[PDB]
Amino acid sequence: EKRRDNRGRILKTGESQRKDGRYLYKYIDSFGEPQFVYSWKLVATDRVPAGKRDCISLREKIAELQKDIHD
Repeated sequence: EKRRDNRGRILKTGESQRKDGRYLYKYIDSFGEPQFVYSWKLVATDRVPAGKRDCISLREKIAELQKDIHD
């Protein structure tokens, strides 16, 4: 079991890349409802396509959302 993106980075379970390149992950907030996040960056060192504004990487978004909206 070793899935990779259209480039070559191994993404973990839950993450997903669309044909457009934007990544997609899912997490649960302190409300118990399912919530999905989007990002043109998998890690903080990635770079968004020319013309696209900066975005929070999933690893950074997941850490901040789960560590903040879940103590």
